[PDB]
Amino acid sequence: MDDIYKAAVEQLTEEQKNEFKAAFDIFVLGAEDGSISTKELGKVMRMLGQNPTPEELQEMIDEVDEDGSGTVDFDEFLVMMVRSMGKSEEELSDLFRMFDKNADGYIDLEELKIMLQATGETITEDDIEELMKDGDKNNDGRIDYDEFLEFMKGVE
Amino acid sequence: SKISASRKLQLKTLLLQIAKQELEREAEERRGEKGRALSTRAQPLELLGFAELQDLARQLHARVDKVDEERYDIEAKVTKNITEIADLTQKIFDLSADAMMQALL
Amino acid sequence: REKKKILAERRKVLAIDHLNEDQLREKAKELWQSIYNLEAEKFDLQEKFKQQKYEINVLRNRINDNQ
Ligand SMILES: [Ca+2]
Ligand SMILES: [Ca+2]
Ligand SMILES: [Ca+2]
Repeated sequence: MDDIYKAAVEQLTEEQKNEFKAAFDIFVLGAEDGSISTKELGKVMRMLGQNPTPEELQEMIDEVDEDGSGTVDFDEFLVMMVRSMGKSEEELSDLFRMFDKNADGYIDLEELKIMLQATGETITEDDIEELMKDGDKNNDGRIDYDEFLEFMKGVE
Repeated sequence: SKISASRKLQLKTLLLQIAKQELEREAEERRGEKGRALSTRAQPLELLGFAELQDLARQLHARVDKVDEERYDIEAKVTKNITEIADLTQKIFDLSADAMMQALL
Repeated sequence: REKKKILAERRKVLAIDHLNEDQLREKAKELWQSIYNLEAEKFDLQEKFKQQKYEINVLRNRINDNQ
């Protein structure tokens, strides 16, 4: 569900990346390292309608802490603001068969490659490279049923 | 990454856009496959001699008792398969933001 | 000369071999819709059975791949 959030960060209007960048410089009014820590997140959560626990505070930052600093900088803050603005596992199974054309129980490359060429869009060689290994998270060459779910989480 | 993560999402969103189409039409090659096989099996009636018409209703009366028995022994295979799926599925199973911008700007 | 056979083939006598021809003309139809509805249920019970062979074939792969 991660690389579905960088797609909202990539498509934020710069008229939105002003309001968030502004609301971030306020968010950090008082921080040394210039970034949201537990102190600055304590404030705007309880002074918004909560009272979160400091061991649970670090669990909202460490979800976007792609830096391990315990601090949510700006680029880590939009990833926080997109997690707060899918498709059912029963529906992705009836769709899992339309991929599996040979009806084996997997989705080897030539079954993914053909579903891609049917999209009407223009397909490249590098698109099918990253995508096949976005699902084949063990490089067996196929996307079993469990993988096809963690693959398509939240895909509208 | 060799491509943007918004094209990767644009492509993911486009595969499922035709998989429901490839299913909404698979459920139409099947809606017809029914009606076609529902005129080979249950050929519609057409009318007879008051007496030698009765030997047809008795053939229909026992046709049903044959059909609903054919329909049972396939049901008890569908039923026994549903029992096995849950027996299989249970095994494998064992293995804010908008409120912030308003209070900051 | 079976007890279950003599009585089974007797549900016809009691149900048809007894009355009108215009009751018959309006009964052989009702005795045919009952069949079309029964061979429709059999059709969907077949397509559903084919589908379960796939769910199990897939599930039979998952229980192994995840071992
Ligand atoms: Ca960080
Ligand atoms: Ca396959
Ligand atoms: Ca795999």
